[PDB]
Amino acid sequence: AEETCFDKYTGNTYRVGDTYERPKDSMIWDCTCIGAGRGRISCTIANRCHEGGQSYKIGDTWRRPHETGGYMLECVCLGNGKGEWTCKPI
Amino acid sequence: AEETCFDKYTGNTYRVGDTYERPKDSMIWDCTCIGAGRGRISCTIANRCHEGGQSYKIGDTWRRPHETGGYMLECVCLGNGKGEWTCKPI
Repeated sequence: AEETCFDKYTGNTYRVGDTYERPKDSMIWDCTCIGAGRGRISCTIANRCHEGGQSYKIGDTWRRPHETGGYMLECVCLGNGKGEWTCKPI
Repeated sequence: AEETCFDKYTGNTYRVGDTYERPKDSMIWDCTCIGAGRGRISCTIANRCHEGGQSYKIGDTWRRPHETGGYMLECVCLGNGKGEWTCKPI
């Protein structure tokens, strides 16, 4: 037995030092059972986009051909706690 | 008139280039109306704690006397999209 945290969103009990993914509201948070005597959990959310094997900061842009269309796209990383991006024709 | 975004959480319309705060689920997201031809909004959330005039990364710790109790506290920055921290006596 070790000190634990209980995550009401995954429904699981973790031991202090465990790290895990918490699906919440169509996001994935990256969490750690800290404990701190009180079952305290620390979670971070990604503020970056991952597209086509590249990583982008929020506000970064990139251009690429559409994969079946062949017309150029300009894309921007939005983030929104989901690694969301948007592309449009150029 | 300029191109706009509509934020369903604040209920406001923004013009492209506007930045604002979006209260959502007891958090504050920092948003920008990007537009990108389609009313696209980009939002970031803080993964840091601000306590006693200091800034802390998630997982940072600090010690301080309790402000009315005078006993030592050990604190840790949890984050959780809220700049949340926890303290206990030491």
